[PDB]
Amino acid sequence: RVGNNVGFNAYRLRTSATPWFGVGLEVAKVGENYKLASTQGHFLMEGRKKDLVRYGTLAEYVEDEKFLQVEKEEPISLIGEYEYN
Amino acid sequence: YRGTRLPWVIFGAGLLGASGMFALQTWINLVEYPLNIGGRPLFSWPAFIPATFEGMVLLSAFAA
Amino acid sequence: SAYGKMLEELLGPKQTYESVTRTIGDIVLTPIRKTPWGWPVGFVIAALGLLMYLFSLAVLFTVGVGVWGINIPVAWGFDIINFVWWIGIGHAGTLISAILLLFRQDWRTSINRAAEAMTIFAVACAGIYPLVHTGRPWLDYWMLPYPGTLGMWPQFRSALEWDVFAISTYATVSILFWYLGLIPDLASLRDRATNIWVKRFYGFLALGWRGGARDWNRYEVASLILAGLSTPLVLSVHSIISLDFAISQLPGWHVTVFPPYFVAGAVYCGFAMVILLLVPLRRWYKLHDLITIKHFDLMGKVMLASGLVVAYGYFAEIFYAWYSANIYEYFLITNRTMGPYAWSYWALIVLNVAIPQLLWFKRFRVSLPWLFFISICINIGMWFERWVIIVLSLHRDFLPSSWGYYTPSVWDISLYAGSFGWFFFLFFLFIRLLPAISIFEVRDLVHKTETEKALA
Repeated sequence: RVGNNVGFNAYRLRTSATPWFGVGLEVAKVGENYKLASTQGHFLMEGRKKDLVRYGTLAEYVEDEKFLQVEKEEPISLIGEYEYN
Repeated sequence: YRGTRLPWVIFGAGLLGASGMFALQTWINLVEYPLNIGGRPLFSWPAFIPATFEGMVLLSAFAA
Repeated sequence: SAYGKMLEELLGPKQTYESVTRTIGDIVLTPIRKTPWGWPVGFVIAALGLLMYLFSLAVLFTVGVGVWGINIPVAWGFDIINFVWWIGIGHAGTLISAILLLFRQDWRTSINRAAEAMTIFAVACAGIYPLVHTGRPWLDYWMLPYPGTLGMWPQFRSALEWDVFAISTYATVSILFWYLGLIPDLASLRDRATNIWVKRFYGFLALGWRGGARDWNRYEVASLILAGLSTPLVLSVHSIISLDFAISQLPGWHVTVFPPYFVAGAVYCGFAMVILLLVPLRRWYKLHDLITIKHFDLMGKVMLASGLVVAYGYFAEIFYAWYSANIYEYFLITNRTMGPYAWSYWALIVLNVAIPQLLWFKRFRVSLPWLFFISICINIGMWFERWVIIVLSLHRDFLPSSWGYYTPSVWDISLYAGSFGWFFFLFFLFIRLLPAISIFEVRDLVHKTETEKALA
């Protein structure tokens, strides 16, 4: 009842001689719109590096360990502070 | 007639609905079950005022 | 005199106390099946809209809150765009009934009850969304403080907890200030009924009114203080409703100028609904001698004095988005002007900053077809403002991996378009059962016009 009609059975395209890749494909779109439920949405780091996954390279990590840790002062917070001992 | 004594019972019941609602949220957040809700302080002196204001407007208009 | 020339522009050619009463005592106290057509074939279209209301609620309670098309980024869709809209409408019904009573102005007397009763029925359709947009509506009593055998109390740090204190106060204060403004009129309807069980109905609502020399002084102080309490109330009710966006750290939501711009937006969209409901009440119901064109000339100006604080709020939200050197509020400008819902911010500037600038010219204010077209353009435009603030700022925020779209389902449309049923089911009941325009407040401004004509 779960995988009963999740479409595109890709097993009916193999050949048993080219079972993993073949170069005889004709695409020829015959459809207009499909649902294609994906969870993410935007697949681009919209300039929001330093808040999303920060990247670098070992070429610039051996020369400066804290090369992507931004040096920011202690942010002011009006809303108290609780201790978790 | 020489004036009505109604504005004094509106204010008396409006000060009772303001000091009775600010003293309810403070009691709810300090004495009776104080919660660490959001890292915010227990006596959040703001966020108690928009609910003791409408306790002042409500109790006054009930006595108006 | 210069004071008589502004009183005589609010009333007809010649009116006495029994004429202003008979004009309003004939839209009421006319017999059933003598009631004018257009009411029953308007009350049926309003009742069929209510059957869509109670069926979109019975489908919502039974199936779930997720028949609304609300996503996880944008969990607040039509249910809150229409809550802030419907409660926004009700705010300029008390600016007429209460805030203008502070200014002792007299262009409020004819439009008093047709706006004060317009508030209540725009709260009866706005007080339901915070009671029904919750996923578990049956536990909505948990947002009230009560000793309840488990030590939990409501939070009193979230504006959804101030809403249930603003909406519930706004309801039971704009109801009492409206029922206060009716006891003298329901005494006029009782004394002029000449029908037992109709005179008893209004005689029971108008408790013992009696007129009275001292009963009128106690009324003038109760009505002034209530007007002086419903002035900071509605300045705070749509400011508290403003704070269920401004206490959130979202880029398009944490705009600090939301309180004096949501209030300015509520008075903006509200007068549009007042005009949309009075051009028919002035034309169909023969109230040309009471709701004169000077009332619409001045409502079009107060709808303009508020629409420019909204058209300023669209700039104090664009500028200080840019003036904030954030990546996330820079994107806010490039998500409303550009982006997938770009047309929402452009069917907003056109409908609040471009089309309703015609209220500047008296040519487009006295002319009711333009004032009725600008009011349509504001009610739709001020709905798109509540869509830009809520959905256009939720569906694209921090963390690009959490960007939704919110195409509203049929049960958002069949609940909002059915909410106008619950509005007009009560608004057509109010017209027929109660005086659709104040009687003693229009007895005054007739006694005030003769008092000014006496000196001249």
